[PDB]
Amino acid sequence: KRQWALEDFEIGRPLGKGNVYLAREKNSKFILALKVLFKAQLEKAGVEHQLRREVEIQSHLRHPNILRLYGYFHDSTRVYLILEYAPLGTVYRELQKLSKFDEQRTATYITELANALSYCHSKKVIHRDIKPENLLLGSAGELKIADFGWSVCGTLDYLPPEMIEGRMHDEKVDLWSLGVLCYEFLVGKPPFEANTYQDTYKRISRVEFTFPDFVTEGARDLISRLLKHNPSQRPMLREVLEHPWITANSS
Ligand SMILES: N#Cc1cccc(Cn2cc(NC(=O)c3n[nH]c4cc(-c5cn[nH]c5)ccc34)cn2)c1
Repeated sequence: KRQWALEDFEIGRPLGKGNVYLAREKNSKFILALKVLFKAQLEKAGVEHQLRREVEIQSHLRHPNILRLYGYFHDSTRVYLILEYAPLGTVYRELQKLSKFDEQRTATYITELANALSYCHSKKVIHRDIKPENLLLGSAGELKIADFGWSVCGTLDYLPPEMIEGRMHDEKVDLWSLGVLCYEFLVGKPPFEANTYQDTYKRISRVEFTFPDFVTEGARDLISRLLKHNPSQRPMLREVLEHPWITANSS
């Protein structure tokens, strides 16, 4: 499995913050991403078990639309995660430049994500934290799931009424997330977005959303199908991949 230390990698530009830095393995010249987690931070938050879960889950996941976790290592105060480098950055950054995506680009990201989520659910692994900042873009502009920190409570967006209400939940949480993600992709903002945490809770709880005029009948239908209060009423990933709007606009 290879034994690693800090003295094996040349650190560079910070790629993101939660931090993750650009790194080069000195011997192989291998470009990767180093997520640097402080032990004292994980101690004062009691999330050490949650990190182990993420490490165990992502290291055994193998799919072209899932970012690879090559390995881990720790020192006296820090914990390091050797992650795959996504050359084209986050989906969040992309959406900020473009404002919103077209039906073609949206349906392709949805397909790529639904496929990756189906691979995850077949292994009984539920993502729970699907959002643009946790999604990356590979060398070919393919969508890739990066963060797996909540795999098996800041912004409520993307979380279904089950999780926010503390009730038990299925793989269906990721289907709701898919619906939130499809809307955000086409509109430019998530469907339950509010100024306060308290208002976002109400928007989610009572499923309040309205489509702007430009959102098409086909896109409206899939989003409506995915944003159901009852998780049993949510369509399966196979139903989404074979949805008319998806197949008509997907690559
Ligand atoms: N300035 C600038 C700029 C503008 C455009 C493109 C790029 C290239 N770019 C590549 C990345 N890649 C990553 O950020 C990245 N690559 N691999 C990652 C893994 C995680 C990660 C954190 N937890 N789990 C995974 C998080 C982030 C990453 C970001 N920008 C940089």
